Amino acid sequence: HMRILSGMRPTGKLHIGHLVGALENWVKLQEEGNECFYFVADWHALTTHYDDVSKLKEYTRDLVRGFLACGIDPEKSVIFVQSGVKEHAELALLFSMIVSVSRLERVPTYKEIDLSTAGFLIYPVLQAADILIYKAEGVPVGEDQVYHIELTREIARRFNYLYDEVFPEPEAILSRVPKLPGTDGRKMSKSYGNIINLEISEKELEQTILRMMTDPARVRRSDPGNPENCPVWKYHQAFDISEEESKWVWEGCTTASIGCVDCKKLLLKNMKRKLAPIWENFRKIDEDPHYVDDVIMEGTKKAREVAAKTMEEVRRAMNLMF
Amino acid sequence: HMRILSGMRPTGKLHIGHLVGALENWVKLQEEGNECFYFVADWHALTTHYDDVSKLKEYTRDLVRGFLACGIDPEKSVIFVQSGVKEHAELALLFSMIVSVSRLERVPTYKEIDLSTAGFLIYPVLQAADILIYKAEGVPVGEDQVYHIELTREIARRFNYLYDEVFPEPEAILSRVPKLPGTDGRKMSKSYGNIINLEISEKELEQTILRMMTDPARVRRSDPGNPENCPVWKYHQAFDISEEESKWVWEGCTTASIGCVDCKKLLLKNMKRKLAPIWENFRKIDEDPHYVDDVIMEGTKKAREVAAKTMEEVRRAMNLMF
Ligand SMILES: N[C@@H](Cc1c[nH]c2ccccc12)C(=O)O
Ligand SMILES: N[C@@H](Cc1c[nH]c2ccccc12)C(=O)O
Ligand code: SF4
Ligand code: SF4
Repeated sequence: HMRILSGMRPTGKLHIGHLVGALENWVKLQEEGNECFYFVADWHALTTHYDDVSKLKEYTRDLVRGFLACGIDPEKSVIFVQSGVKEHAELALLFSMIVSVSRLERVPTYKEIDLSTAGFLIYPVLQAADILIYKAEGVPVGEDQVYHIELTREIARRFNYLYDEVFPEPEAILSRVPKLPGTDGRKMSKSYGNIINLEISEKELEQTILRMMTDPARVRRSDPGNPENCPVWKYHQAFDISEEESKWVWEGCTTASIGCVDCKKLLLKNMKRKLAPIWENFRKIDEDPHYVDDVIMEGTKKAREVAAKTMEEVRRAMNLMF
Repeated sequence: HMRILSGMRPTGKLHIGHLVGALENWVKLQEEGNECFYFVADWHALTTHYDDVSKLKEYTRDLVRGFLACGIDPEKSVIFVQSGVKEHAELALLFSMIVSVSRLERVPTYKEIDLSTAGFLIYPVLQAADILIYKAEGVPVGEDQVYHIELTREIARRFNYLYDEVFPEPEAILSRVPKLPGTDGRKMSKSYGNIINLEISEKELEQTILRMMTDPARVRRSDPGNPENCPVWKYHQAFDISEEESKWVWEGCTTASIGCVDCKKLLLKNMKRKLAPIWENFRKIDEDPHYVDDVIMEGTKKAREVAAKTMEEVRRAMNLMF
């Protein structure tokens, strides 16, 4: 029974990849009954997108609207916006005084990802503030983000040592969910036009699935394919294909006894099954205008009072006046 | 008629050097009737002294007590503590997103002054926040600190350009006051035991002045000296030696017709003249316990409301939700 913390940067409309990776895990942690703190990391959006803020406020709200459509329940999780919890800035600043420049340079997520800014360098320090300010015990993350969890633990340890013992050492909760490719085999990116937004229509989903990439081995209908080399098959898994349906595809495809059209019809049925409730939810949320604003203010108010309680300790430990 | 901003790090009891350099200029700017914002930079104390915070809160208060004893009047200046104005942390963080790592590395005050920390690198960004958050027009500084004013102007310009025009470009107000050496010729440092605290007693001042270094040329009483090579002479200037008294010293010393004892008796009279009111003031302040706490809360409350007004603009310009 745990204190979970996680966040997402508002960079746009949420797609299939945010859902089957991150958000489903978030909802699973929520339903298992842990104390979940989930937020829109709007200040992290600035570390990389300080050149285009024209849609930041708007994307921030949309991200919260999306969390909600996907099952993030504010009656049981704390949902908030990073920029509203001013205490994160203060802790980030305070932690920056105990972390070396070289240590931030070693971060792989750094040198791998304009971005020559002080802000991008201390990104992980801010991320440590986000996690440690709610004294989180678990942080759901994909293998890619593990290095930021290790630093946070170091920060916690160096802090507890130099001052007083205030912070638990948080641990990563790794996703088993495999990364989903784009609708055309390659990685998901907006520039490749291979993305599927959660808020797509049935006609547009129907058309995106039908022109989707299949195993290039199947030049003709009579040519058998190999689902391991097929994006459609990868999508079948993300959308809860039954043991029966998967034997049908596998034996169908490999024996060249089903056509990809039929195979995609099955993905459509299953992916529409997962999306229909999310689509309904987007409609229910919009009919109560202010529902999302109310959720944001209430949620951020709650995150704030937890954060403030932690800062009282932090300031007392560092012997600061205020 | 201007908006003046400046601060000092609480590193200890204030001495002669804080008074005749920085504080006298502060009081002069105050008396000329400018809008002065003066504060204890307790977070900057952490950039260098994160290893010894045991006396931080205590030194912070003492620094404010000292500002007051020296004539910083809260009925006309805004006196506050940096850590109490949380908005500084937020602006610092926001400015860090628009300043390069290399630009912070170029800062001479950096590579010239443990200190391998992220916090020490972004020190000037925090200092830009301190200055630009009150939209200051003038910042009193010694030649040494000029480079931090130039960066702040760059930050302001890059911000106004990328977002909306929120900040004036502040300018440095350079001290004419020459640096005062220690009581033994060399630079002032606590490790050389050549410092004179403002809160010294008459007996201790009397004794510190009498054993003070004189021109080594005066081996004997009959040997003339050269006041330009004498620390006592340098102190005479900081303590408002009259044209008459200075002709007496100069002709006395160079003609070997006065003795250093007599010369120091004159420094004593004059330095005691400047210190007696400050000493009385320390007594008047202490008889009203809470006077300093009241001043700190009232002052910081006032700095906060100005700072918050500036942040509303900053957040609106960067299109952040909160
Ligand atoms: N940009 C970060 C956002 C973030 C900040 N703090 C976090 C804590 C946990 C997870 C994510 C975060 C990310 O995508 O990971
Ligand atoms: N350490 C800085 C303190 C400071 C922060 N902001 C400032 C603005 C003006 C003057 C001083 C400051 C200094 O001594 O200069
Ligand atoms: S039958 Fe299905 S798994 Fe096989 S290549 Fe076609 S779309 Fe892909
Ligand atoms: S007479 Fe005065 S100025 Fe000359 S060496 Fe002595 S103390 Fe110094």
